[PDB]
Amino acid sequence: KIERGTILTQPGVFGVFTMFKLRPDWNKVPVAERKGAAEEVKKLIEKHKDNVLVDLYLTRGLETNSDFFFRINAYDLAKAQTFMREFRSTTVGKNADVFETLVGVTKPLNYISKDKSPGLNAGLSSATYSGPAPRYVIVIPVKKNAEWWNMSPEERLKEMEVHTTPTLAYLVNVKRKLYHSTGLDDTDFITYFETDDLTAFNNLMLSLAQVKENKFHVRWGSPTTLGTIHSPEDVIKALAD
Amino acid sequence: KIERGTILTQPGVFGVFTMFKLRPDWNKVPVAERKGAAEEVKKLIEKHKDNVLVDLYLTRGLETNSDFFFRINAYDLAKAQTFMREFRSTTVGKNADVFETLVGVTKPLNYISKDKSPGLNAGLSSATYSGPAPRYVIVIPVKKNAEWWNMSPEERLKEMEVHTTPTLAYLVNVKRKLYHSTGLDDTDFITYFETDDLTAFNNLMLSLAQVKENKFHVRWGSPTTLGTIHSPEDVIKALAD
Amino acid sequence: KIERGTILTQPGVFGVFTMFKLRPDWNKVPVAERKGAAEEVKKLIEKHKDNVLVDLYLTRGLETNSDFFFRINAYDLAKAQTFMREFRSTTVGKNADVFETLVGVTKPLNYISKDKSPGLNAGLSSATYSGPAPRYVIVIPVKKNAEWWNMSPEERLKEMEVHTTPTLAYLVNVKRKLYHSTGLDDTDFITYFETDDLTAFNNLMLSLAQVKENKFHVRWGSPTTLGTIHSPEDVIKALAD
Amino acid sequence: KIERGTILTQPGVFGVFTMFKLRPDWNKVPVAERKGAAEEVKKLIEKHKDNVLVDLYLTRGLETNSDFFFRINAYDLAKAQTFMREFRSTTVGKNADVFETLVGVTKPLNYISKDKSPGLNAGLSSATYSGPAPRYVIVIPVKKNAEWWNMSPEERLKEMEVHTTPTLAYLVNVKRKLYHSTGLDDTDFITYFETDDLTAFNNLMLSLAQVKENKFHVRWGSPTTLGTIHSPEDVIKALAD
Amino acid sequence: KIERGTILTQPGVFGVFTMFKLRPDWNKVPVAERKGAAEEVKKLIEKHKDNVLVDLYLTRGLETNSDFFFRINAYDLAKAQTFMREFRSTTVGKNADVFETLVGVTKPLNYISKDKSPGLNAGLSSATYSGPAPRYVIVIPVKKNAEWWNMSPEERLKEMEVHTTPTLAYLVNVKRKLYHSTGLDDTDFITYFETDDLTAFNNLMLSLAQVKENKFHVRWGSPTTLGTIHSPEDVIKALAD
Ligand code: HEM
Ligand code: HEM
Ligand code: HEM
Ligand code: HEM
Ligand code: HEM
Ligand SMILES: O=N[O-]
Ligand SMILES: O=N[O-]
Ligand SMILES: O=N[O-]
Ligand SMILES: O=N[O-]
Ligand SMILES: O=N[O-]
Ligand SMILES: [Ca+2]
Ligand SMILES: [Ca+2]
Ligand SMILES: [Ca+2]
Ligand SMILES: [Ca+2]
Ligand SMILES: [Ca+2]
Repeated sequence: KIERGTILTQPGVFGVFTMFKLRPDWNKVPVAERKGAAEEVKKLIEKHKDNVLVDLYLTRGLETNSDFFFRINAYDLAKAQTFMREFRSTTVGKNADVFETLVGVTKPLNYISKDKSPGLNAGLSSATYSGPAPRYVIVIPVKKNAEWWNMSPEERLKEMEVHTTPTLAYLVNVKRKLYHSTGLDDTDFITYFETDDLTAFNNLMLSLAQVKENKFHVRWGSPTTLGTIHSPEDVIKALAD
Repeated sequence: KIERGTILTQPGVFGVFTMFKLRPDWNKVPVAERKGAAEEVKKLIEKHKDNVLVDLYLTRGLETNSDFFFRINAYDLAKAQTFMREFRSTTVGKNADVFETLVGVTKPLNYISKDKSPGLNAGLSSATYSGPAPRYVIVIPVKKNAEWWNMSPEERLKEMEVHTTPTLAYLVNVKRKLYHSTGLDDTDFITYFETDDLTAFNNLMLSLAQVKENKFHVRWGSPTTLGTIHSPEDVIKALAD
Repeated sequence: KIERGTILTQPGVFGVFTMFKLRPDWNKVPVAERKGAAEEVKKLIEKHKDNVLVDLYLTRGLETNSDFFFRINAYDLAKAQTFMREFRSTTVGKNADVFETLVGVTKPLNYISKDKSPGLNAGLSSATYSGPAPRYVIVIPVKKNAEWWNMSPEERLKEMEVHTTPTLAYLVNVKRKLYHSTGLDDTDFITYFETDDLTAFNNLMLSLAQVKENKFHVRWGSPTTLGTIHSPEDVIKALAD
Repeated sequence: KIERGTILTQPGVFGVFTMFKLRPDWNKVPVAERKGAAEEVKKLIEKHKDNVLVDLYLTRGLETNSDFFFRINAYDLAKAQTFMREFRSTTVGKNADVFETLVGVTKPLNYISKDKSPGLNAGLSSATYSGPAPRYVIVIPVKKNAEWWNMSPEERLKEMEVHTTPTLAYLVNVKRKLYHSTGLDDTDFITYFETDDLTAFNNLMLSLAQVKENKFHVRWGSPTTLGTIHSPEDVIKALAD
Repeated sequence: KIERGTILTQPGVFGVFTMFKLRPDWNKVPVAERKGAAEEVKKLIEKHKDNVLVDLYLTRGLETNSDFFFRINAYDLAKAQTFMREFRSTTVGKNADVFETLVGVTKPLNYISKDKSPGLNAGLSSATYSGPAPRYVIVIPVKKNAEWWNMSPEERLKEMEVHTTPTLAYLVNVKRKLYHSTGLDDTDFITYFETDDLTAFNNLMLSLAQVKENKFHVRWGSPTTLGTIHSPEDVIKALAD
């Protein structure tokens, strides 16, 4: 068992994000096989119901380098691998190349904890999304330089309390998840957002752009991937025609 | 309901720039199929009359990584997506690859407003383009560094008052629009120009290269895209033979 | 009416260089349709007698990302577009991809002009190429940084006077034309050289690598394109077997 | 003769890491020939029993730019070349492109030797991996700037003494191997790791991110390759379906 | 008349290195035509006995972006071009893509001459390559920043005296050639080496990395190409099976 509620909430969980882009020779796959494609993916996800949690998102028309992308959660990285491997054997899998992959792992809080920063940590854990279900997904890999990592845990804590201050407000607006990747893939972190209000999301990024921590970023995007939230079959249903 | 003159004037409007490149195997779609590509597009635009505003520019012969590009404006990014997704299902859509996409959103004035900078804002608002209808479009994404963003509002406004001083004069020549992207795509801004005088346009950028604000650009083109303005069908008619 | 001696001499003249690479399936065009491809380019050039000036250079064998490139000069960028657009409809045109395009425009002298720098300006106009018909062309795109442009025109003039002092002597040896690109493409300038002496030309760059101006280059080649000068019909003829 | 236990333990051994990516026309190799592909690699590996040591890793589903990768060890680079060259003629070989290659060579200890740092060396040599056979491999190419190389051996020793201090403890968890590359390929080192505990691997990197040495990396990944450990024929069997 | 001993030794000699990578559809050229492709290259090289000097190296299995590469020496770049151009029409030629090209020219000594640095000129010119016919080739493009070029000749001399010192001991071990490129291509230098001791070569490069001059490299590799020495026909025979 892998309950969506729990797995998204616990440490030690692997995320594997994989951006795929359909090849042109998918248009020539017979309108028939293509329309059977969504069901095949749906079935695959059920098969791996107990090994990994699957999310699928539609970026076609909004992104140069992906038509759609998966988020995979697993307690076992090898299991994430197995699912993705089987996905690429599927009809759609066979007609799309991979354009990006980010591997990450969930960890406990490093800075804004009950021990280290009790005040902000309360604001954090007792904050709650309000309003329309989010339609938009944003995924943003982040890497910081040696200079940041060479700061004292005390100095980086103060920087991260600065990060947390103007941003708590946006938790009514925007959902967030943080994955950790240093040494696992070419990025320090993989950040995941769901929102309905992009203008708000824009203001949120500017907020964080304007603080000292931004000064240490060497990757903060590239790609910034913003696509649209749907059920797995519905994403494949949209790629069909 | 979407009137051209309204949506290009209002805040909260999503811009979706998408630069397309036709594959070779388009010169092998028969002349006849190719020539009816233009009506297909024309009919897609009328179909989305009320969802999006569509602009289409010829870049073939002027740009390495596009033959053409769209500008879509929308009150709903999701509707920009759908239109784009449906354009890529079009005869022309099926024989072209995407090579760049820029997402952005219109905002109110940040710096040169009636409150913050009355003198220049007057100058800006009360100035109107003169002479021959623009033949050329230019689209330039811009990203400023963490250092720019960590300067105070007062420091940043001074720098934008500098940007605006030498440029106001060029509004008799050049038309402009400013989209905002931080956190939504890999760029801070997407700028849009229409002019008939490219020599002017050159003198305009040099005016800007020459000031302090240019010191914080980490992206200021790449790609700088200059193409030629036509009606949507006229762009596809041109791409056909 | 467009006369080579006049258009290459006047300000406000648009330059469009475009580097093409032949696709593997060009060897599969029956040889002779290939050889008669040259007549087709010849006819296109005469057809546009009145619209653009055309040059064609062979780079196959000397460059990674081109077999050949055009130089177009026009009074109307639009007409250069049409020309190129019509070349890509050509038989050769249908078997080559574009790998680079540089757009620029001719301007009056900025620094080394009769008023500003009387002595060098005289040396410049009254200097005259000797020795053999140049065999080689070099095209170098150049971009300078915000720091250069943020120097006052006095400081930059001094620097351009420094550029011009060791270089006048190379005018017997080497032929130059300077196009201007800021805001029109992803470079500050396009530089164009014809020489027969490649050792001399290397000595020329090093002279210029060793002055303060070089400190401000963020692009100075990339690609440095050195190819071989011929008539248009001869370059296609060469590309044929 | 080449024995695993020895060649992995000695200086002067050439490492050749090659990352391959299967092309889409491999799913069109007949299920028959594809299933026969594994035994063919298995026999190729036996045929070179006495020439090179072969490792083969599975990255499909965890990596954009590879599906599988080899680690060859040889006393003779030529021989590692011949094996690879012969692998590429294999059924799988003829269906994959190379996306990365790293050539390195083993050397005696430069810093934490018995002579120079006896304290840490005792800890490094008498430390022993515990618990589960490693399911994951990580390969990281690392290159340090001119600044690092221009520090004195005393200063660089101090910094490697700093590298070793937090890391020795991960030797119960993580297996390491260091190859050297300056002058031979585009990196200063190739590091190789095997571990079962990716969370522990992440913390190990963060340990090292946080010390002064990290300040001199110009390459530390790019790519970071993390795949999954199996027998040569199993990797291929997994690529087949 | 071109003798290998003279042309490799004289100033004013053009070097053209060209890295090819074989396209997958070469494996589908009839085995027969592939075996015949070697004699073809051999006859073409005879054909240009007197136009160029040709060397050809095997990189398949050791390099991502080449299977083979040519070194052409000519007294006339245009003849190098014809040669390469005729090679690309050859059977193998028609099945490979160009992945790198470097054009360079041989010059007299700039620093460690008899006039300017007598002592070291002696060292250099007196010790001679001993040791086994070299199995390995290395080719490294090198480009130095504007800071370097702006140092006085006296300062750069002092730097190159420090380069030369540690290298003197590898005179028995490693063969070198230096071409100059500034202004002719996108590098300052192309360096060429033949050796049988890769460990030694690694130690030589580390010695050079550790001197001040390494501080001014902006390109010193990328690619670093290391491959294997054979007769041209043997190289193409190597690519056949
Ligand atoms: C607006 C709502 C947000 C809140 C309440 C928030 C809160 C936090 C907190 C409390 C931490 C520290 C957690 C820990 O170390 O255990 C953190 C870390 C982080 N956040 Fe956010 N954040 C928000 C939005 C964002 C955005 C828009 C980004 C940009 C992608 C972002 C990027 C990051 C990154 C990269 C880290 C890890 C920094 C490090 O490695 O030390 N967050 N965030
Ligand atoms: C001559 C015509 C131009 C005029 C009158 C003009 C005016 C302005 C004004 C008044 C602003 C401030 C808007 C605000 O904060 O609300 C602005 C912002 C901006 N402009 Fe222009 N501009 C012109 C040409 C250009 C050009 C050629 C570029 C180059 C792409 C450019 C790029 C930008 C960017 C990137 C911003 C936003 C800066 C920021 O985020 O703080 N503008 N412009
Ligand atoms: C040896 C023959 C050369 C001569 C006589 C020469 C002369 C000049 C002169 C007089 C100017 C100023 C023109 C003006 O501002 O209106 C100029 C500008 C320039 N030259 Fe050359 N030059 C020569 C070679 C080169 C070479 C080898 C390069 C390298 C690409 C080069 C690159 C440039 C660039 C980029 C500019 C414009 C600088 C700016 O934008 O302010 N020139 N040259
Ligand atoms: C936790 C287990 C590790 C231990 C016990 C360890 C230990 C060492 C030691 C003792 C040396 C000096 C060897 C010598 O000079 O002869 C060394 C060098 C090196 N290590 Fe590690 N290391 C570990 C993990 C890592 C990791 C995670 C990396 C990151 C890729 C790494 C990268 C390197 C590199 C690039 C060098 C060469 C430094 C140089 O060129 O001077 N090591 N390591
Ligand atoms: C190991 C045997 C080597 C010897 C005996 C040697 C010797 C020299 C000498 C004497 C010069 C000055 C030539 C002149 O100014 O005319 C020179 C220049 C140069 N060497 Fe080597 N070198 C060796 C190895 C290397 C290596 C491994 C590299 C790196 C690939 C290298 C790269 C260069 C470069 C880029 C220059 C040009 C310096 C400049 O442009 O000012 N050399 N070398
Ligand atoms: O720190 N929000 O991923
Ligand atoms: O600031 N003109 O987009
Ligand atoms: O300044 N010669 O382009
Ligand atoms: O020092 N571990 O490669
Ligand atoms: O400095 N030897 O190319
Ligand atoms: Ca990776
Ligand atoms: Ca994006
Ligand atoms: Ca452009
Ligand atoms: Ca290499
Ligand atoms: Ca070149």
